[PDB]
Amino acid sequence: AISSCPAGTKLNGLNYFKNKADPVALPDEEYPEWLWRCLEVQKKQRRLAMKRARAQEAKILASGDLEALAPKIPLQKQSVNLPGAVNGGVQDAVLADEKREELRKAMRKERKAKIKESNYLKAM
Amino acid sequence: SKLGRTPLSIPPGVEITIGEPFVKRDMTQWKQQPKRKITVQGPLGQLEMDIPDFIKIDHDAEARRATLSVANRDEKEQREMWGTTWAYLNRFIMGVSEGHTAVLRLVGIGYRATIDTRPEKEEYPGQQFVCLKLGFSHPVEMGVPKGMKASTPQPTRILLEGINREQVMTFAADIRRWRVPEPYKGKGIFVNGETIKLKQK
Amino acid sequence: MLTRFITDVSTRFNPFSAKAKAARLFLSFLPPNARSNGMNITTQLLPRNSTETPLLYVKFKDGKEMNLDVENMGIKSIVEEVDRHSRILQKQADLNDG
Amino acid sequence: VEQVVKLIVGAGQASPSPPVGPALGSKGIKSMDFCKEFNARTAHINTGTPMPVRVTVRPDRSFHFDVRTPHTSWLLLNAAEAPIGKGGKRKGASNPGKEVVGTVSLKHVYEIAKIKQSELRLSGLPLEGLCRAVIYQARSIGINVIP
Amino acid sequence: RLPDDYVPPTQPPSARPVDTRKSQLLRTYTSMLRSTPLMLIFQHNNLTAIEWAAIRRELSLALSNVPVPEGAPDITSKIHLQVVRTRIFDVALKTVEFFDPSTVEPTTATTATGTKVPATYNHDLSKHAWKAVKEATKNTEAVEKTVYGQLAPLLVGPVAILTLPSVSPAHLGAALSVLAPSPPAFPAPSRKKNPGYYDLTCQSGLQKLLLVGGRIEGKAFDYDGIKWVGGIENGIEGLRAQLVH
Amino acid sequence: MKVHSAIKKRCEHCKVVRRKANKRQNGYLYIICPANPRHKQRQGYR
RNA sequence: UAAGUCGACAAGAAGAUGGGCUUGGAAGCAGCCAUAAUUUAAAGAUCUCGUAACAGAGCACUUGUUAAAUCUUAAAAGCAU
Ligand SMILES: [Mg+2]
Ligand SMILES: [Zn+2]
Repeated sequence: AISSCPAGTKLNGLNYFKNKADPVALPDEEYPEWLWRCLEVQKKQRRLAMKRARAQEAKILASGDLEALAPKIPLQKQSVNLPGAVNGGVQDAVLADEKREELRKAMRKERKAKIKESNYLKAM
Repeated sequence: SKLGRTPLSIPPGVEITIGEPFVKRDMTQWKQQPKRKITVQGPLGQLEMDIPDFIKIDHDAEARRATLSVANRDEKEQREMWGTTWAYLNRFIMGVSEGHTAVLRLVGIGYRATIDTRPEKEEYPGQQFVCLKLGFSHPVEMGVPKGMKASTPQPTRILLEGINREQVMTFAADIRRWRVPEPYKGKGIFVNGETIKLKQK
Repeated sequence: MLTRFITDVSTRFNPFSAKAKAARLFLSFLPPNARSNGMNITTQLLPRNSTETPLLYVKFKDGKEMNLDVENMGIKSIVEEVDRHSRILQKQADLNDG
Repeated sequence: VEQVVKLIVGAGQASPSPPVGPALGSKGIKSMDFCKEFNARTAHINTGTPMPVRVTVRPDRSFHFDVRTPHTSWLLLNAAEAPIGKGGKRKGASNPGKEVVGTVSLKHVYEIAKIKQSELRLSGLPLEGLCRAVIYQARSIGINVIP
Repeated sequence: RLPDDYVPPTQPPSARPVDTRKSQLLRTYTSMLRSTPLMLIFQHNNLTAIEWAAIRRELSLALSNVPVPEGAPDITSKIHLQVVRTRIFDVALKTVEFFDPSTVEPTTATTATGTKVPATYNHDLSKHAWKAVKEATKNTEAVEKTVYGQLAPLLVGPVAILTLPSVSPAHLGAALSVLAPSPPAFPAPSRKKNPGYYDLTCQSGLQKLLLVGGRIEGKAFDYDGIKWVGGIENGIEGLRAQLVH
Repeated sequence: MKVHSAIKKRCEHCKVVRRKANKRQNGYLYIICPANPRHKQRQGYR
């Protein structure tokens, strides 16, 4: 019951074939599970912030130790060996093979900013 | 230099003869620098040159190779001539065995070229004179330097051949100097696949 | 390297043989559309147990067929000979064209 | 070289016409041959539906074309119940950052990805990442997603 | 304030810059040589984008028809035909073999607070690892005896590596027949059932790929040897036959 | 040719060279460009 | 910077997708709005050309070959042009 369209919702304008009818909304449970997780990528007034925002962040921060204010280097600049071990097993193989793809997206994002930056410095 | 370190592969038939340091007395100068006369003989002919003395040649007659080296890489004078002396020897070896060639293409309506003999202007017995009709009111005729063979497979195509690249490419530049390629119709004399970007209209 | 004048190439070598390294590089220099243009290519891979002398076959559009050893001459030397014969054909075409 | 042309045509509307005539009639290939040939390829699509085509012209004017599924932008707009703009065609948002033309649920997107997977050249990509590429275009046309 | 001697915990002293893709990519292959028991070596010859997608398309379609009766995880997507960097990948084998983390001694490390904490630098990108592979590679004839030396002649020019999370001969038959079919041992898919295989783009891409060699559990394997591995139906059945005796 | 006091490269093919320098004169700094002949520049007078 | 720096050369530089709007036409590239994604060895809803509009040639970027054992790149300062 997490979807807005109940079982039977007629999908308007999705059947380009002539000898066919528009698709019909199938049950919610029958739908795959990844569909319910692919939506993770979607992302005076200033005075009220300093009076409240500036004070609350400093409280949760607890600037007494240097571990909370640590650099926190992004994954695209680290050097610690990934979770790879010899003859670790299938459970470790897939897990090791998942981080190699995680670092992939990290480097992929670095190129966008650089490629977008180089193009900006040439079209002043 | 990264070209001087590269050994010079001497193909079969070529013979390199390295002379010894000498100094030709010049009354106008107080101290001449020693040089080395290098003779490169082979099937097509024989070329010569005088290299500075600071350049050392390790003539390896066993494996048919000769590597060049200077006495000091920190000197600008020795670094420059190191690569230049290598480039000239390369042309000599590959020029006395295979030979150097140059092709000239004559574009333009009414442009022709024929090889004839002009005994009245022969700089030496049997000199070939390339006759060029390039639209001028007078006939253009140039004598090939001693050591070059000029031919025209077609009226609009000249073929120069010689063992010295500097002499071959320099004579082709004298011919092209009569009609330089124009950007409006491509008319001119193109040397070795030279091209010109035409205009819109 | 000029591959336009090359009709077909037939190379036979062993993968684990250190002398066949130059042969592998030669296969990569060929452009992608070499097959669409009509150039036929055949590659024979030898077993690892027994290693036979690597063979490199080259043929131009003028009937010339070249055969060179992959051991003595390195990749820098094989590219040389293929360019020499392929260059004279480029000039030969211009002389007889137009 | 073998040039390629891009043109959008109707389902069964194959005849000398701006989308067809000047698209390939100037190159040299037989136009009428393509019209009568496109009808056989498209004989089960509703009359008037847009149909992208990638026609390839080999040397000697021997043409061959591979039919392609309808545009995704046309499917989203046609599936988002957007208001038909000028000329009888649904239009997207002029300012996707502010304006909103429609809202499509995640379940609707799942069906839009399957129809697009019918293409062979696009059948290898997983369907898990294919639904995110279409959601990536909704932000460019001003269509929000509701779970 | 962070002191000068303080070093991030997730960024120990590396032998070379870590931001560059050279060392960042080396760390990837290092873990791939340990996480992937079965690895096949290929050679791509100027394959176009459309051709690459077509080649990887038949794999996803072919590898999806393999059964999973033993209940193992759905190993049907982690198999990728990834193109690697021959130069950097050549050093990966050196490190995994000529470097042992146990040969490193712990040293005091200063945190953000300044307290001395003992730490050990065992990352493959460390200065100790860089010194081990070099001194180990100094000897030439001795390296030819190891598994690395047996695979060094293959890491020449462009090379593509296929990664399989586990040693499953069933998946090998579905991949070895789409990438390097060798009938009758591994016949190619039929035309009446897999028309996508015999396409204008796919057919022109498979001819550019060549199975130069393969690596299994850190052991060199020849082309003819991979047929013996893939020839086996399943690994568990091979062990049961030896038990009947 | 445009004679300036501040010669600058106007594209990727422009090259800075010092020509006409011999035993009698010091020469001038040129901006030679094979692509566009409008990028030709010189620094100094005779 | 031998984990091949620098330079050159060879190939690649994708797909959803002619983004939406505008316009006689706007397909990366007149202009306006947006520019979380996806898949890759890598690939900006696009940096310079090109087209009436497509097509097409380059760049960012990616792999390979050649090859340096005091030899990469940039800045500042000193004296010169
Ligand atoms: Mg637009
Ligand atoms: Zn310029």
